[PDB]
Amino acid sequence: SEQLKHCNGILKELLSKKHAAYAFPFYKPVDASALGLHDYHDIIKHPMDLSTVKRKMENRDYRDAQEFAADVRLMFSNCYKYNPPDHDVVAMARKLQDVFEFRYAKMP
Amino acid sequence: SEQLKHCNGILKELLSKKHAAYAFPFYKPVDASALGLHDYHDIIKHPMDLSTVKRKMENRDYRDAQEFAADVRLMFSNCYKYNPPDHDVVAMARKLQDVFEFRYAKMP
Ligand code: NI
Repeated sequence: SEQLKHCNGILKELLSKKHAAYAFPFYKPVDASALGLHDYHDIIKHPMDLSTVKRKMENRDYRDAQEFAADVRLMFSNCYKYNPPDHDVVAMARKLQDVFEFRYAKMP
Repeated sequence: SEQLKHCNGILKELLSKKHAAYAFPFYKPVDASALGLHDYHDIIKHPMDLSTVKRKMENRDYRDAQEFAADVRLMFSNCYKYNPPDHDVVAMARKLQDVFEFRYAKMP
C-alpha cells in the first residue's frame, strides 16, 4: 500500500503540467495508423502508455511497485526500440525516464 | 532461453572494457566500511552490483529477462537513492543505464 501510493504519486507527477513538454508523447496509446507508422505493431509487441498505467492503477491491477515500474519502463523501452536514437521523441523519453527513475529510487 | 542469452550479452557488454570508465563503481558490492559510508546499509536495503548479477546468471537463478532487468535497474536505483544527484558516480550510473536500456529494448 505505501509503496503503491509512492507509485501513484510518481504517475501523477509524470502526468502533470510540469513535465508536459516532454511527457506528452506518452500520454495515450500510440495510434499507429493515425501517425502513418504501419510497422509499429510488428516491432512493438507490448504497447504501453501512461493512460494504460493510470487505468491499471485505478483498477487496482498492480499488486506491487515492481509490477508498476516494469510497465512504465516498458513504455520507455518501446520508444528506444522503435525510434532511431537521435529522434526528438527519444530525447523526450530519456528526460521523462530520468524524472521517473530518480523519484522511483526514493522507494519507502 | 533466447531472451536470457540477450540478457547475458548485455551483462558481458556492461562488464567490458569499452564501458569501464563509468562501469567500474558497479563491478563489485559496495564495501561500505571500506569507503566510510556507515549509513549505506541503513539507506539501501537491497544492495546489488554486476558481480552479483553475473553469479545469478551463471547459477541459472534468473528465470526470465524481467527478473534480470529488475536487478540491473535496482543497482542503478540504489545509486540514485544514496548519492546526491550531482555526484560523479550518479553521472556514471546514468551513462551505464543508457547503455543498458538501449540494448535491453532490442529484446528478441
Ligand atoms: Ni523493471
